[PDB]
Amino acid sequence: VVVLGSQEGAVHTALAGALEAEMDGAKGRLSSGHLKCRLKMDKLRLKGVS
Amino acid sequence: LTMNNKHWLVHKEWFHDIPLPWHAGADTGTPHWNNKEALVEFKDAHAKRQTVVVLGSQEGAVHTALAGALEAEMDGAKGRLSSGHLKCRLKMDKLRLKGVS
Amino acid sequence: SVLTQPPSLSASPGASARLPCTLSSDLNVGTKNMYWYQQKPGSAPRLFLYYYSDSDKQLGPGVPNRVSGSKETSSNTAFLLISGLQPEDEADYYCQVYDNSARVFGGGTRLTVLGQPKAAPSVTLFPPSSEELQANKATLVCLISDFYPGAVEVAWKADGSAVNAGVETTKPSKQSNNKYAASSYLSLTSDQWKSHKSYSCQVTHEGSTVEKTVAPA
Amino acid sequence: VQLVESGGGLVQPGGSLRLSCAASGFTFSSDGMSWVRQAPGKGLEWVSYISSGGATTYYADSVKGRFTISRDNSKNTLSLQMNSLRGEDTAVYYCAKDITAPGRNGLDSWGQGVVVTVSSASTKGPSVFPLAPSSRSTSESTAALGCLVKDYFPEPVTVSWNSGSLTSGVHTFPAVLQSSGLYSLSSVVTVPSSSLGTQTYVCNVNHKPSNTKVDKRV
Repeated sequence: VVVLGSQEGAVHTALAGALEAEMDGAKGRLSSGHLKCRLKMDKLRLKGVS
Repeated sequence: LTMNNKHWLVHKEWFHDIPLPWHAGADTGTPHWNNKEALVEFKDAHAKRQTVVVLGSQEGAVHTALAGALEAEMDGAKGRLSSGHLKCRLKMDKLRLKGVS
Repeated sequence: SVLTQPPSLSASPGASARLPCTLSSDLNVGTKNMYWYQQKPGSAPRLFLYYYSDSDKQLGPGVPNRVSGSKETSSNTAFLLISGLQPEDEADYYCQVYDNSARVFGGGTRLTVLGQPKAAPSVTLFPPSSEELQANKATLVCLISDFYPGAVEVAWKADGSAVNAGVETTKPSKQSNNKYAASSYLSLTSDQWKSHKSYSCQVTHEGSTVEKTVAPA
Repeated sequence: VQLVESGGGLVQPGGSLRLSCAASGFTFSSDGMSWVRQAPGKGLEWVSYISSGGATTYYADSVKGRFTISRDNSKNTLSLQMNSLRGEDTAVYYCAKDITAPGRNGLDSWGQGVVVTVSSASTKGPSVFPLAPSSRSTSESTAALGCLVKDYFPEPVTVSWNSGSLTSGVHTFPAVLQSSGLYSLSSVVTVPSSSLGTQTYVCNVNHKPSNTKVDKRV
């Protein structure tokens, strides 16, 4: 009886193509967008008219 | 082909086109590897730094690629394959019976 | 699982060509996917038609609308149909089926878009010469030239009983005047050759048989 | 879409070959693939199938235990390693997309194929024998005589008649390939019967690969 060996290279080649992103630490940081925003600058005043 | 205590019989054209780092001969101190890019990849350069990582073990990759090949072993520094098909033609003219008397 | 196709079929352009594919009782044609592949001389096979029903089908890339398919359950047979035939449609056609990991091909129908008045085959049969008999062997050669669509069947005979040993026949081959040629060989020994009073080469083409005989006398 | 096969050639009973198929023009990692055979002059025969991911493999019983199919989706290469080759394995091997869809399948696209030849004999010259009429049908005094060229190994055999003098009515036929592994060929000429006693009939066979030049008194 024998072990097959590490399947690191097998899975790494299998995941080739998808969207992926990294974390550090204990917070999963993703890299993807599509944030549909709507903003109001009503109280956004100036600094230098005078 | 000797991988690690695992041994196979391998065709030449497939062995020449294995996309892994290689060096021709035996060792005499610091062998020079070629196409080292095969097991190391750079990713996501940001203007002063690019990350680089090793790919990991290719044991399962080649063991899967070798599926169905003629297997073999090695020990005693010369032991080898388990394969047959030996066509023989034998004569027993000088073969006598013992104890007929 | 056996798919049965006629070895060769022949028709003229403008015809509604019908190429059958009988399924063995193993399968039921009405429940099967039908895949037809076209192969012209000098080319690889091409997916010609997928057919499950008149509502479930798909023609191959670049395959004209004239191509269709059908089934008949009583005879367990699938059909390839070609409306308005044309010389381009001349090729070999193979039906195929899937069955639990097995991709089963039929024998293949060699369709001949008729171009010629169906020609009469010209046959000649030669006996073994002398020089080879003294070398203890005896080979009879039967040569077929100038015949209509390249499909003949040769049967070898000896004293009335059909022989099925030492026989090798060439595939049909297009030659100079766009007609076909072939040759069948019967390999025997010198004593085998003398044992029988008479041998015959029996070539059939489109259900009409030509038969030539040769004698050791 | 292009499927280019390679890795075949002339082998001898026993031993092993490894066929490879390079794929391009489509997403290779998403399709099942299969090998299909076509012997010279014969129909198609399925060899083996491999799934898109490679988890499931299938083999025809005529090849089980001897062939094994492999995949390398990162390189877009399909493999078929054949062990213990027999004469039955002599054929053209096609690489084909064996697709899987919702209730639809098929060999969508094919490659041009690679030739694999299993043969036992090494290299052999021919033996030439005449083919006399010995019968005279006398249909416009037309008598047909020839010569058979038996048991040569390499296909190139050039046949002439009367050292190029005889060109009208010459017919050299395609060869057979016998179970012995060798080729046999015949050539025949139709000649007026008025020449049986006057014109000397001679057949000129040349087999260059084995350096044989045999001219027989046909």
